[PDB]
Amino acid sequence: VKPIFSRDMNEAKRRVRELYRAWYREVPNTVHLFQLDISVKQGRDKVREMFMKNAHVTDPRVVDLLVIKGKMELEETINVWKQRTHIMRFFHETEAPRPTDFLSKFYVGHDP
Amino acid sequence: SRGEYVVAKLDDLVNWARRSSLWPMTFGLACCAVEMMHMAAPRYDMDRFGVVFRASPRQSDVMIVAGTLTNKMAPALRKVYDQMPEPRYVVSMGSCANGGGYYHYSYSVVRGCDRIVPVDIYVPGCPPTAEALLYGILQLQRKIKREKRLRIWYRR
Amino acid sequence: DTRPTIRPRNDVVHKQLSAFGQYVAEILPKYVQQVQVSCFNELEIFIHPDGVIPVLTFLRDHTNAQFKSLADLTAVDVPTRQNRFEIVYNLLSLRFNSRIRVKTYTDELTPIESSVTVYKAANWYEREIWDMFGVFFANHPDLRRILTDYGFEGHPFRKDFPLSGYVELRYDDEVKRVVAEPVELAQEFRKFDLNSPWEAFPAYRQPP
Amino acid sequence: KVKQDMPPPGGYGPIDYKRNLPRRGLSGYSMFAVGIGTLLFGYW
Amino acid sequence: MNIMLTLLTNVTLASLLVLIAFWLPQLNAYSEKTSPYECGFDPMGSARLPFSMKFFLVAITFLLFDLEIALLLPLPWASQTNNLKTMLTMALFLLILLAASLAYEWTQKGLEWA
Amino acid sequence: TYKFVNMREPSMDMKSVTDRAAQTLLWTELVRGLGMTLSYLFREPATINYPFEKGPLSPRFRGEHALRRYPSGEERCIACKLCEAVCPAQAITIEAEPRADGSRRTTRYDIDMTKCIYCGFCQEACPVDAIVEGPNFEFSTETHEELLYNKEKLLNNGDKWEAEIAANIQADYLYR
Amino acid sequence: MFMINILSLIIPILLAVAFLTLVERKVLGYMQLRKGPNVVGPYGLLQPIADALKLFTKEPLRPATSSISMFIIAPILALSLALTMWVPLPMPYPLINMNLGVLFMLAMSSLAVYSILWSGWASNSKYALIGALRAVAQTISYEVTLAIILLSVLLMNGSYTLSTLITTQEHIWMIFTSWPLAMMWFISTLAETNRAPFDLTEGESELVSGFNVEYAAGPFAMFFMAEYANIIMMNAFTAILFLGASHDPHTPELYTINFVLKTLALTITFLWIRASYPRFRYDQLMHLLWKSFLPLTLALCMWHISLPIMTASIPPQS
Amino acid sequence: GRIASFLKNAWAKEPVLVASFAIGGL
Ligand code: SF4
Ligand code: SF4
Ligand code: SF4
Repeated sequence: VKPIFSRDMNEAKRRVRELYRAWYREVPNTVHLFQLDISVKQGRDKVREMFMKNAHVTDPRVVDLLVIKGKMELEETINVWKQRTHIMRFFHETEAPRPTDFLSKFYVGHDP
Repeated sequence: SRGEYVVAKLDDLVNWARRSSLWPMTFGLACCAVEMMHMAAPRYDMDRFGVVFRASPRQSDVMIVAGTLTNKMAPALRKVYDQMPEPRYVVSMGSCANGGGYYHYSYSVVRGCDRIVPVDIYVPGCPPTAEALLYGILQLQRKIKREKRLRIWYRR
Repeated sequence: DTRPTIRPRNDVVHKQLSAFGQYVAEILPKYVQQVQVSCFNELEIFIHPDGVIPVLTFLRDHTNAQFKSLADLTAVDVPTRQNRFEIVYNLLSLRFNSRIRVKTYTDELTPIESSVTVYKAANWYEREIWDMFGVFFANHPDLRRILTDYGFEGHPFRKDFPLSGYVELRYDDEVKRVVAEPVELAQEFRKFDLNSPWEAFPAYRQPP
Repeated sequence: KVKQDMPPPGGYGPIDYKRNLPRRGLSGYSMFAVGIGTLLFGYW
Repeated sequence: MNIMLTLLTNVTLASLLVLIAFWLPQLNAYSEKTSPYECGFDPMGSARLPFSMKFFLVAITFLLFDLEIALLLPLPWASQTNNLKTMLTMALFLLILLAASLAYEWTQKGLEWA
Repeated sequence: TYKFVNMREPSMDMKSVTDRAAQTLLWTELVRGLGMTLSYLFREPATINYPFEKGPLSPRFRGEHALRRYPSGEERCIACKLCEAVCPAQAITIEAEPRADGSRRTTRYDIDMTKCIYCGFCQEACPVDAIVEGPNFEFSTETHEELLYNKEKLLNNGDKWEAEIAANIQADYLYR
Repeated sequence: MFMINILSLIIPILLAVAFLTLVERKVLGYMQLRKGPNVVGPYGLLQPIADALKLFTKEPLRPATSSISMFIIAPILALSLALTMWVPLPMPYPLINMNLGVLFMLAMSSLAVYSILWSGWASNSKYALIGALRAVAQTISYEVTLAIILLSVLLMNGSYTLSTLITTQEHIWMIFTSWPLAMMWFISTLAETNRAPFDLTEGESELVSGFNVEYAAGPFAMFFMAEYANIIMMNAFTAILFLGASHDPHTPELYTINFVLKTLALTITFLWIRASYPRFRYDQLMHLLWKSFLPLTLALCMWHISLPIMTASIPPQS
Repeated sequence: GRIASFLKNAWAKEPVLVASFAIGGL
């Protein structure tokens, strides 16, 4: 199939690393500009966590699309198009912890 | 007692000033904003009651949410409300701002501005007529008239 | 038929549109796959997805096709096809007072050449197609969210995207900000099964 | 009998639809002369 | 000393109005309310960043024009002299030079912005 | 079939040039606009003295909903549920059971005025003229919950505005 | 007794400003087919009191990014100078009789500008900074023309003493002698007070609220009062300068009334202009004031210097 | 000839400057 930006996973992994460097070097500015009440480590760990969620992906086309969406998210953060509400949406705080144990799920509700 | 009478009379003076010089901010989101303009139109003339449309939120007393409150707009509406100096009031105009209206089951519509800001008066309609919005504002003036803020302080 | 209830049919425009469709198909056989003229005199040309720029540039610059105005640019999600997304171009020819349609197809991954170089209006239309459906347009000057929320995830106009979405907003007093939470409805959207069990139009009966 | 809302027999009257911004004031010569005369009287 | 009294009274009245404004109402302040206003959204940059003047030349020349206005102020008393010929020639000379400076700035595209 | 706005060259006659210079220097058109708004000053204002004076309305006005009853006193609503089916905002919620008499009577008829689009499709679909958008438009509430009307709220509304609702139906039913 | 005179010149001016707010609202309404404030009090006469009580019972907010000292000093300077520019006005007798009251008025106006500047700068907001820069540009455009026109019209007065203006116009209004200067001075006063077609410092439709966008409750009320007091004072200056009034030394009330009526007419014309024209662009404002007025002001300054000498009509020094 | 054309053009495009130079000249 026709590629999007890369023809090999190695080429696709290169763009992921480039995005990570841009994201990693942006977190100190994001905390400073948005006046976040978190630490630089928390944001950088959060960036790592979101990258690690899409770690099982093997199709280079999907990898390119994820980086394309990754750059779009970074542009909003750099340009302060996002707000403190948008930035802190990754750090789910109002959401109560949902246990993943069967017995805990059994006690709560009919959730399969 | 003489103390209660002075406080009650002072409370009436404070309430009368606030309710008779309500300054809504120029904040309109959708179809309901057009009918809001018709309340400021010569036929109904909101300025006749002292209701004057100031622009900056810091120089306003009432926020009339007139239109659909989308998810993209919700943080902007809250911050603009928070920048209003107290005492501030919110009047929800139209079914879109009341409980989502026509777009209640929409992925990008907040189901009523009540989930973002506390609302004092709910004006029903799609859009509510210029009298219906005027009725709600005049109802807000009556609600302010029933505010015993100092009278409670004397009994705190 | 005739009489006031029916809509009159104009054969002259039908013949003209069919002739022009044959003309376009002859000029551009490399990309044109199918040509149709609907009974209400609307011409559709079906183009291989690689033919976006060539066919549109021809329909814009050709002396016998001055479709210099991009009326619309939308996508149709049919999840029953390999290429679910169907990109539709609506053109207007002020010189000949007629309109034409160009339809291509694309997957959830295969990109489409951006027609910004052909029509400058295609910019925001392609941005909206990307935002709503997920179709990526290569060589696009600025592709980003145009209609959805800034931190929105998912493409809503897809047929498999839920009507009410997955997340909802509200103001929390603890965090002093608007927070996104999983969608919970006080009343569920009552889905209605309205299709009648009897065939309505015998002229569109598909083979068994 | 049918009693729809219909135009009166013979139709309605003529409706003006063109601009009628009138011509007002004096010519430039007259206005300048009046101004200069007032200036001269004030000077004297 | 009467002018000093008037100035003192006006300043005291204004400051008393400020005091009543800042101490009569019920105050409830929090971080979001006191944040800068940027039409509902958060500002991108600081308001103390450079703000380019497209009419800088106009201001620098307004300096000299204010100077010339200062030079022209004594004219009502200057008409009371016996040397009306010299006084009139010098006043017209100053006005002609002011007009010439304005014309030079105008023709050399100085009054234009950017 | 088309008209040229602007596209009007000015005459360069010395009289015309002098008139234009007089307009530029003496601000003739500015005084013209000033006179226009001064004339508007001495007009009678179009304001109405609300709430003592109310704006004009028509029998077709779509306002607060109400469930009407037959002259006998019984509800017209026979729970056909097509008013709920036609409602484009899905504001109507209807549940019905065979009443003790065995008739088709709703047990729940709930309309959230906070979701309704005041389209009228409900009153136009009802085959027995039961649900009818009445003439009331000033029913603003201080809380959201008051706008979620029950069957009792609608029935009560119908009984209050019946006289007027009937009169409006009688005035307009020939057009429907 | 002098303190009583100070109070009798300040408090009535504040009441006049308060009721001028209502007068403006009602005039705009009736020129817009509307009715001004008509519910609060009979014919709306109690609206200003309600507005003042609301503003002074409203919570004032101190911006987090704002420099507190300047943010508080600006409103005080604005009101104090607005109340001070009435001290030398001859109605018919001035509270403080200065030989150079006119230059005092010019200096007091020049200082008042810093109120808008500091209020804008200290507000620490982009819109407020834009408003302050627009105020700077506005004062760049009108100040020279204002001073030149004032000098030219005072060349027939003999001195900068304001009281002498009454004598100079004892037989004829000075507008019959300098009506082009009268027009240009009127436009310059419109531009100076940040008023009709020149409301660029505030810019309601373009800058939300301009320099005072971050001001609320009391300070905002003080800026509004200062603005309207400057409006009335500048209209009074226009009245005394061109529309002279008869003064019978034994019945000063005659002048006072005539003066008041002329000032009221000029303020009503200010509102009239406010509800009749669109707003300038401050680039166009500066271009107008520098390229249509200033050349003409210089020419008329030459003319009004040469005229008394060429006609042997030099006014007396004393 | 040329003077008349210049003055007519001057008072048609920039009438403000024409008056100022005339008043200043006088
Ligand atoms: S309530 Fe109706 S008219 Fe008002 S904004 Fe919503 S959809 Fe538009
Ligand atoms: S109100 Fe009318 S349409 Fe609705 S369920 Fe009752 S009878 Fe049927
Ligand atoms: S007026 Fe329209 S939206 Fe409201 S209940 Fe009737 S059909 Fe539904």
